[PDB]
Amino acid sequence: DVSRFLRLYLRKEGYDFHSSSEFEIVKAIKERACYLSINPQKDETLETEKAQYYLPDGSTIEIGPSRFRAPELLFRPDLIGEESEGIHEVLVFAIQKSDMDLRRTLFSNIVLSGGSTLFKGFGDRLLSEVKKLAPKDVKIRISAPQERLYSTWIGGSILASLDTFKKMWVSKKEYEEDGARSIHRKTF
Amino acid sequence: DPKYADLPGIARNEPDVYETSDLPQEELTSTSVEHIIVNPNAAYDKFKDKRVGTKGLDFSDRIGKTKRTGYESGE
Repeated sequence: DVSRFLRLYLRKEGYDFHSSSEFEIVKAIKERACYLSINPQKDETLETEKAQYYLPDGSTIEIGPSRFRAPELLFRPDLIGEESEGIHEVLVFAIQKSDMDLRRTLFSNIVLSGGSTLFKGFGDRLLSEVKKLAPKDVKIRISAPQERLYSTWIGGSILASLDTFKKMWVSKKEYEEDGARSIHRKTF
Repeated sequence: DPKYADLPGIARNEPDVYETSDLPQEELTSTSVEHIIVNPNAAYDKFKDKRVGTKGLDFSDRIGKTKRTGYESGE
């Protein structure tokens, strides 16, 4: 959706594009020529440089502050017209449902994951966010490997390599006997 | 004409400009359109008196206080 909003950016810039193949290139920029900052309004007022991206063709494609302006929506969901509270506050709500003692652990135990989370000072900006959210004397600690994708793949590579895992998996014939509701009991 | 008189080789009886005697919407008529006039002065005087207040209706890539609304003030 952020990339689609970047296609909106394109039309505002004048880039007349509406294909999914073009969308792929936008995602290539997203992972490539798109970062984060920590100052929203400050850098918004700050004059940009309009980073000229170059196509496989090599066409000049200026960016501006849009590269980090579009992920502000991830923290400001109403920019797309969607009521939510932003990643930070939603996680804080998850914290609210936990307990004060366990909360401190979770401040120290933050597992950022997902490739979408790969940005310049992504977690650092989010650190500042939660620092403005969490109270004083709260030590927030993030854990976010460089493989925030394969962490799941390697975790499944380990879990799948278990012997107790027999009960964890579901046999073929089992589902073939009665149904998936048995596995829905197994999924919780 | 005087040139015609003074020039011997120039013959006459010529209908000079020889010519050929030549001899000489639905969309509104549909089963569902309702083309209506708003009565420009009537609706104009109607909405005209309806004052509109504005206070810096500013939006273009402006970051700070996510929700915004045009014609901010009241009148």
